[PDB]
Amino acid sequence: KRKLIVDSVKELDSKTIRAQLSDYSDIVTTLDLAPPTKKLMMWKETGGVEKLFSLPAQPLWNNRLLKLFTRCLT
Amino acid sequence: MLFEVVKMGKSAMQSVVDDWIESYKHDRDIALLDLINFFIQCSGCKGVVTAEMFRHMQNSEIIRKMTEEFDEDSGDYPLTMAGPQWKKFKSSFCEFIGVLVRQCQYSIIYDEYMMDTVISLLTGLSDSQVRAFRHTSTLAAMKLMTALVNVALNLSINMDNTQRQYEAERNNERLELLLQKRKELQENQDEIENMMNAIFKGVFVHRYRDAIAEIRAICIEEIGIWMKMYSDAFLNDSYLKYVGWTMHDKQGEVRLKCLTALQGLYYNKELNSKLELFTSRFKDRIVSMTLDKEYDVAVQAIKLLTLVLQSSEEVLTAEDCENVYHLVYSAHRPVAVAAGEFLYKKLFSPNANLVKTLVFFFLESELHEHAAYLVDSMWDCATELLKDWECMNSLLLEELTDRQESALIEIMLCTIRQAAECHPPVGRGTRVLTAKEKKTQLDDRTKITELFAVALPQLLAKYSVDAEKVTNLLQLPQYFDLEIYTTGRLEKHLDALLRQIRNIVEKHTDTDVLEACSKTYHALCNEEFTIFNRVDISRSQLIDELADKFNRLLEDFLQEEPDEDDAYQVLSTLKRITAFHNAHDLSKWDLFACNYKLLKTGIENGDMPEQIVIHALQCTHYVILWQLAKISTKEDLLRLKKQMRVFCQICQHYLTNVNTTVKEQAFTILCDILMIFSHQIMSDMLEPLVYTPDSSLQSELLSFILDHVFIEASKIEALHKRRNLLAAFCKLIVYTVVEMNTAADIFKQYMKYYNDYGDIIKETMSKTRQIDKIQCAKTLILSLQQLFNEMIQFDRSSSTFSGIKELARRFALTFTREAIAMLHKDGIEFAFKEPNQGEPPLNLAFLDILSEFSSKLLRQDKRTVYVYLEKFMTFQMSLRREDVWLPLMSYRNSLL
Repeated sequence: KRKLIVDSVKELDSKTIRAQLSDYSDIVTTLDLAPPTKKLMMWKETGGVEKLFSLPAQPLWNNRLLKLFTRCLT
Repeated sequence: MLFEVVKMGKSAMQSVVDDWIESYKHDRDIALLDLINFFIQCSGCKGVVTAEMFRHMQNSEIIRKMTEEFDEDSGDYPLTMAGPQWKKFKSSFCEFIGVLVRQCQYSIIYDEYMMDTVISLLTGLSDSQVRAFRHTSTLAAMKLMTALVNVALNLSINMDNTQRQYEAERNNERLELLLQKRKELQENQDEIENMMNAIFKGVFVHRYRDAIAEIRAICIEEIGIWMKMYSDAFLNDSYLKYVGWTMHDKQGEVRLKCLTALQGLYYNKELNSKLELFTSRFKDRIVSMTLDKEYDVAVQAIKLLTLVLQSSEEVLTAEDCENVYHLVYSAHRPVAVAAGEFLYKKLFSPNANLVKTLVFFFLESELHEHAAYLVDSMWDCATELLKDWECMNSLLLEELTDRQESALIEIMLCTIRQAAECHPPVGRGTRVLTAKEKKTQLDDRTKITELFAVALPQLLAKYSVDAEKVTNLLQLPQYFDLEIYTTGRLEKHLDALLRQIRNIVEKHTDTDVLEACSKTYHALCNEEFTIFNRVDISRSQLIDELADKFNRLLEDFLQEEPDEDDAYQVLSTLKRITAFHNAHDLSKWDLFACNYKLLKTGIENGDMPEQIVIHALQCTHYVILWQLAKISTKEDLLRLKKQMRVFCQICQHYLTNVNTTVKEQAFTILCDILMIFSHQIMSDMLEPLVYTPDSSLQSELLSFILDHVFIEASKIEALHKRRNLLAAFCKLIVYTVVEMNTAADIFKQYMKYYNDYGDIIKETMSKTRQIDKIQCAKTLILSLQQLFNEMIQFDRSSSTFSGIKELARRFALTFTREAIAMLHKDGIEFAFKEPNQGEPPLNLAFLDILSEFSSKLLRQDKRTVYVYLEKFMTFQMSLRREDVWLPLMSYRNSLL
């Protein structure tokens, strides 16, 4: 059986184009917001499995204290 | 050979056309046949049309014959294959068609032979079900027609000139010549309008609505081209309507072409009344497309709307522009920026009133309560206004409603930050910065520093009473070059700053305000800038004051039963201290004594304000960590462990504290310390320091996780806390501070809590796989075992049961096969672990679960497993087939 592509149907019919006009809800969407607060903007930075497993549960503002933690990460 | 010559890309196209025209003049028939073959062979067809076929067969039977001898080996064809060889071919192919027509436009085109043949064929091939024909001929036909529109255009121009010539001669024999010419040109136009109508009604009308989206795009592309190139003949309703409909096409690429087509009818040229009625009919659908599911489309929808704005601002309503303004806060920078340029033109088209305009906009925005994303969206088009810090500064200082003041402070902060660190906010990134961009950076930082070294102290002075404002202003020094404090002769302003900071620290109790102060004082205490000492001295002096107010407060506090007011006093001062101890060394103040006495006095009485406990627990954590930093005595070394081990005890007591946020505070600190003093310390021998939790503590920590992390407004905040706790425990697992067996209670939750915790659990599984291929697979089963026993509160294959089996499939997908051997081993041992009365052994149904894991074996190992199974199953077990024994049959067939 031929690998040659052959189309059984070639046109969208006139009626379906009428429908396409009547309802475009399935090709439009809802607004995807960036982080709306500083809190959530920081969560998105230090969020993710990779950051979570590499930083303390109680955050450490000084790198001197931070390396005490990251030191112990094989 | 024509196909080949265009494929090879060897020569320029005008020379290939010209050679073809030569031969067409020599012998029409050979040349037309070679041309036919070209169009067929460009479709990937290996057949050839012979002279015999040409003279005799009609196109219908030629196409049929050429479908027969297409001789394809894949479903591919030149216009779909990828790589540059072919991207080039496509463009070469279309160049050849355009050039061929234009070269023929004065003569050959108007014979009855050449064009009619070509058009009738392309119309035929464009009707084929063979996609390679339909697609290739449609591209060819579309290009051909575009070429005719150009001939059509030249024609009308030649007509106008001839017509003007004719009228001028209204005064001999020349006149009859012009009349003749005029007429011949007119014949020529009608002939061209025919060919066009043939192609348009025979091809475009059908192919723009083709089942294949690539084909619909091809069509809409050229129709856009025609209306832009010859708008007087094509830019009207009768052609625009196809573009109007196709704007509703269910495929992104097709919708994108519709928008590109329209943009071409505004930029650079305006203005058409035809176009603006169309645009008015479809305005609603266009603004709706600014939220197209595909974002590439939504960008062009905004950009088109921006273009619309120019020619006329009244087609769009209030609500329309508002819907576009919303997109400045979009997650995706391209729509964000595009919407930003829309906003700019709408409302920002010396700087003061524009700065006030941005403030009003931001304040009327109910989507973001900070400015980082608004500013980033505007960064490209209003970079002059946004970096005008001197204007912004003057508005806050020199004689405006406090809400606007708050807002303007924020925007200023953001512009400063985006100019300082030279990257967009989180979620807006894509650099490794160019030459000129870090020149601008250095420029920006200097201007910021010079202005705000002086300005910030007055800014704090003015606004120190306002918590939110101050937190914002305090972020500033983190953004400027500090060499400029001395080389710039500015040290008196620095002292003003440190004074304003210290007054804030002392009168404020808000966590975020104090956090801001501490973090800034840490930015300034950088001992590679000469200023360190000046600022260090004020740090020393500030904390000297804090500790001493703390001690005095602690004397009266800990004996006289203190009420809510005494507590608020303690608390406040303790918060000021804890904040600073986080960022700063503070070792010189033996502060452990005060916090330990405050903590141990806490456990004994049980009525100690959560907040006082919490910050004390935090504070001690920082005292202990700070000693561990500077390690150099060997009694300092054992004194540390005295404090450390006792602090882990206090934490463990507070882990059962009735107060929930105290529990969680203790837990997180605990998970931190255990990780820090986990004997992964060694890199130098700090061997004494190691801490290993007794199994008592390990079970305490797991109970917490099961009670507080696993249990089913703004609850996303609550989820954040929970994930944080979970990862805090899973770090103990994957760095083996705790036995991997604990992960059993966690792995079983993978499907049940997949959206809250899925990825943290999944990372835990894999990080345990690289650490131990087999005991990971052992714990996977103990998980499935625990689920099984839980179900036992022995009679249905149910929704519950289907659950454990599904989870079993997901575990199976990870597993070389020494581990899976160990897995099937322990699964069998658990299946036959308990006996029945009137025998199948209890737990036998577990084989139906275990059967999920047998795919990932090999027949060698499968029978090794079978040999291990026969050590459990007996001959008459192998023979009592039904009922209630199918788990054993199915597990056995699973192997055989």
